[PDB]
Amino acid sequence: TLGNTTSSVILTNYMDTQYYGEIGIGTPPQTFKVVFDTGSSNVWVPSSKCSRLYTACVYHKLFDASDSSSYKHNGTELTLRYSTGTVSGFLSQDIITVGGITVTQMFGEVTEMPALPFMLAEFDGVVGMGFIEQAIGRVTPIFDNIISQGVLKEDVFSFYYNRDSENSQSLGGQIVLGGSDPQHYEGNFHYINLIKTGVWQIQMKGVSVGSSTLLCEDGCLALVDTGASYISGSTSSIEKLMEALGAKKRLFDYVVKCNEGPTLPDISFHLGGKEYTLTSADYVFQESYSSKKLCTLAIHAMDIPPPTGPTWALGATFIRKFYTEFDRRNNRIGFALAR
Ligand SMILES: CC(C)[C@]1(C)CC(=O)N(Cc2cccc(C(=O)NCc3ccccc3)c2)C(=N)N1
Ligand SMILES: *[C@@H]1O[C@H](CO)[C@@H](O)[C@H](O)[C@H]1NC(C)=O
Repeated sequence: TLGNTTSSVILTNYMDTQYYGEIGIGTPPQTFKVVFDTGSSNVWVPSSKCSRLYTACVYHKLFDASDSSSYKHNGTELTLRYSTGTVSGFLSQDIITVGGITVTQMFGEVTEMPALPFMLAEFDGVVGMGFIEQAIGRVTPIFDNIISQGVLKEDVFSFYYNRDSENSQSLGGQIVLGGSDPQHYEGNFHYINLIKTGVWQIQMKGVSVGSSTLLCEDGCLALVDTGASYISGSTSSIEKLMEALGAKKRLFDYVVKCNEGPTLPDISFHLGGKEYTLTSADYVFQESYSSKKLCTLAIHAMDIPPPTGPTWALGATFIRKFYTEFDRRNNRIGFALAR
């Protein structure tokens, strides 16, 4: 069922690596900073029942069911094993407010929150924008529940991720539920169908580094991940890519001498009928131009395990350049040049 509602949530851009917006849980609402994540399908926030020996719980907002009159107990154990770490807790139900839409939602109350990486998190929790097929504990995802209300103009949601400005007047980003915002893209959308329903993953035809270097020559996969900071490939693909850039591997990232940064070649991703090109300005964190300083790249290696992986992941690095529309009705992803 389709209505006429379009609901927009303003996002905060933290250092070009974390984009989060606000949701309200319970009666009266308890507010949380959440990542709207196409690479996961569960809603979770830290719990009041999280042992304060998990220091990430001391530094985050915690959900207290004892202060909510609309809370409905569940208690089923929940373990969410992600690429960056694991969170664990139990299932709870309450009313969630997201941009003006109110939905009764089953979510995870996290009681085990590792300091690595969650002490680096500016957000409190996660809003999974993925399909029910990838939902842990077969919990109905928030977007499915919003669709059931039949209030949205379209069975779509869109993401705009801005470049990190130090100006407060700068909008960090924006998620539109039910449509797209023409104020944040130009030209037209070019759609690529999903390999299969259940994953925000498409076929990638090839990856070009300048003129001479070529990767994904026989085709590969691309997961379009709003909850990933960087563009990611397999360890092997990233080794060849970084060799072509003249980048040096560190513990968790890849760097170049800052002065060399503006000289790096364009990287192009062949998706559907179009080539999606990122210049060095798009993937280099140009913090300086010093020959005496190292500059990080917004590209890393991430070996995603099956059935989803092996796959590339197009994270915030990609979405900043290309406004993205996630189309549930048609099982496709649309890209347009962001503005
Ligand atoms: C948000 C995140 C914790 C999680 C739930 C779990 C996870 O491993 N990924 C992939 C993944 C891979 C590599 C890095 C990161 C990262 O640094 N994300 C931070 C972030 C937060 C908000 C927006 C963009 C990026 C995430 C997700 N898609 N969702
Ligand atoms: C938790 O929710 C699921 C939803 O299908 C339900 O089947 C289960 O019985 C619930 N558990 C409890 C103890 O309420």
